Amino acid sequence: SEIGRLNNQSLLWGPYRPNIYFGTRPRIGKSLMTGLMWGKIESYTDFQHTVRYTCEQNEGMKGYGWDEYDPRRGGIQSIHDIQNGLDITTSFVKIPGGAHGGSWAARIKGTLNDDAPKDQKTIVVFYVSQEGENSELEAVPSENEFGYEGDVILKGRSEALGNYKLVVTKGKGVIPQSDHDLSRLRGPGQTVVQSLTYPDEVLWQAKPILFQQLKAGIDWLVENKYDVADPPPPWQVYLLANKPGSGNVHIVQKVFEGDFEFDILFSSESAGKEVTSKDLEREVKQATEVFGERFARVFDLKAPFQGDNYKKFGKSMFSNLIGGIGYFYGHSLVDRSYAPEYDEENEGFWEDAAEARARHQEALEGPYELFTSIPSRPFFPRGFLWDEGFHLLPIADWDIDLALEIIKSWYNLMDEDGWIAREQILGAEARSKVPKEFQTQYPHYANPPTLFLVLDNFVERLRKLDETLSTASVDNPEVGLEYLRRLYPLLRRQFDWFRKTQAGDIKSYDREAYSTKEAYRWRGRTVSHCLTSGLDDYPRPQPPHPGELHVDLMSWVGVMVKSLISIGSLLGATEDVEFYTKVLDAIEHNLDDLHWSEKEGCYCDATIDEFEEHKLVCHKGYISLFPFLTGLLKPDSPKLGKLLALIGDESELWSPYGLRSLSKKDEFYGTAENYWRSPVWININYLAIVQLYNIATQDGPYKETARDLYTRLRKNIVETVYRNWEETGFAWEQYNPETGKGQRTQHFTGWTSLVVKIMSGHH
Ligand SMILES: CS(=O)(=O)c1cc(NCc2cccc(CN3C[C@H](O)[C@@H](O)[C@H](O)[C@H]3CO)c2)cc(-c2cccnn2)c1
Repeated sequence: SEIGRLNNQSLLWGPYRPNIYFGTRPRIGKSLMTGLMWGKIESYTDFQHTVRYTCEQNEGMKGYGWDEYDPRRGGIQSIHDIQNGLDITTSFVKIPGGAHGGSWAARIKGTLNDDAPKDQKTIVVFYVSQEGENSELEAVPSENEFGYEGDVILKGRSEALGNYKLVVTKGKGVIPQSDHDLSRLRGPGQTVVQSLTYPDEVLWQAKPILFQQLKAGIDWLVENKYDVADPPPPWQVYLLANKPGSGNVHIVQKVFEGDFEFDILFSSESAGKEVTSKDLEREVKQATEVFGERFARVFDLKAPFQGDNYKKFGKSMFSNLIGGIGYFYGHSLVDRSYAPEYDEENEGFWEDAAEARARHQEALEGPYELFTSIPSRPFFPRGFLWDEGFHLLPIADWDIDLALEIIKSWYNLMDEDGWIAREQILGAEARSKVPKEFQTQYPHYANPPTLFLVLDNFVERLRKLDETLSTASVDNPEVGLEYLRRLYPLLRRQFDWFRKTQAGDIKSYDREAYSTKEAYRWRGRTVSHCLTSGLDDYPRPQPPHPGELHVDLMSWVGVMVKSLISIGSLLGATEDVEFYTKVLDAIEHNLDDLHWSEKEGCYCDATIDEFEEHKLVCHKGYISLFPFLTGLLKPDSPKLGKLLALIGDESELWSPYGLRSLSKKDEFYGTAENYWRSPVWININYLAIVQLYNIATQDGPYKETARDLYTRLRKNIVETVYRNWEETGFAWEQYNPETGKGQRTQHFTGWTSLVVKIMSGHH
């Protein structure tokens, strides 16, 4: 209980809004949130097009991301904006104290790049909102008549936060001054504040809210005879009239000419000592020192990646991944019809499922919360169930207690049946990024249970102030065991849920196998996809068929059952462990009986013929490797040897840049959207690397073969990701096996960051 409380206090605040360039919120659904906007203004109409707020990636943005980050301490983010001619640094640091999750500060620094006009005007906005019934927030009025010559002080209070103050400092930089007549009524140019109220549920809509106020300011000009015969300067037309007061929205606006900086200082009243800019600077220097030391210990990069260039690469890949952590809160859109068409029992089921979807029975439910890392700030800034299992592998190395906290957050979503939606779109803010047709979640749709892999690592570590907190759950075995005790029933529920909802059919068909129970089919396939498997367009049996069996899914059930054996054992769940043991024995056999192709020398998904007979459908690629990737095969298995042959075969899967998702020899190589039909994906490559390492470091007939393949694939993968990062500044979603180029989405950190752990080695 005590470690839980300390963890809660430690993690409460952060820049937990990775969907935007920079903002903060605590891990509380309805509370205080901040966000930064900026944009150059060169004309009367450009600012609407230049202003930055939500993360994107296009020609106008060179790059951005965290140079260092630890959610307990803070970090530094750098932003390279071509359109606005600005290199920005946002430094964020947390200062523990008091009873309400402590205090924090940020420094915003903007430096014009070499190309920008030296006298560029940049508008900067700090937007502050607070949601909640019995909470207050008020901007202390200025002494000056038109705005603020110095700091802006917000004083607020809530049940969650107690009393606090939020200061936006005067800052450094030239403030442009207008000699226009308007300055008699609006002042010559100064910091301004507007305090406003809207219904709580729309406060997230900062850009429209800001622009509504800018437009009202412009309508006032038109009405008051400021016109094109003698127009005020653009930056003055777009400077809000000062009107501070009480409200649930506060817009703090500054205009700078040239380079600029200012601070944001959040002081929790219960902590006593109010935060200063000198504290900010001290705490930032200290967090950097601590980050450096921890990285060198946790991610000790091995040959041939010991050099400084690979260290900087690793720090960037890691910091972007952990820096992607967000807190999300709100309702989710779910189809709770459980329409019988979703059972997918007939041939042509995808048409029936489409029919049921077309009834649009889905509705909002919750509210829910989630604390999670994300695949991608600009494109996918929300929780994805199987991606998180990969995200947490490096995060757990860094801070096991944080990883366990995220696992716990995810499992807190699980419904009475054992279902967790594979994509977590929580609240209107999260929905704004997602086309409506893709928001609805389906209680029959699974996703790989990769979060079990993180639990496996934790279990292994358990068997063998911010410093203390990060490892408390391993350093105190009783703490770790109690965590497992509480989570175990939900893990079991999910296991049971997979067997209930994703069962395949042995008995209806001419199908002979060691066990009549162990067989699995992903629900939710369409003619060209199986999105729930995670390998969206990997070739599957055609047509889809209720008699399909998917070897990757059976393999995942294998993973779960092994974790449940280890955790059950730890908890003395004697009866459960007997049941799991029988299940694992059955899967080990059924993998062979239902999915092994002797002819092809690999595993295959299966289907049922036009003649109602079992048929293997082999498409050599990631799926073919699954029992190996998931660690299910014995080290001396002859099947494992044939799988190693395939892995190392340059004419099949082995490219100079990593393992191809699909064989060059497959009929579907490079076809259609070509998403999982050739490109190199880091998450699956990582699993291969780990399993090769396992074989390489044990006595057996394939030790040497595995050692060679491990060494080479490690090097190929790291170097591909490194070269692209050096050249483009990005982690990419996947890599071209012909050219080695990064392709598909950028800022994929994201499981591409698994590269840091591959470099550290020593699995
Ligand atoms: C030209 S495209 O056909 O290459 C292509 C395909 C897709 N698919 C839809 C889709 C939705 C959510 C997330 C992901 C990413 N990813 C897919 C992985 O396959 C999963 O395993 C993994 O969990 C999941 C999470 O990281 C993809 C999307 C885009 C896109 C969509 C919206 C905005 N921008 N771009 C482009």
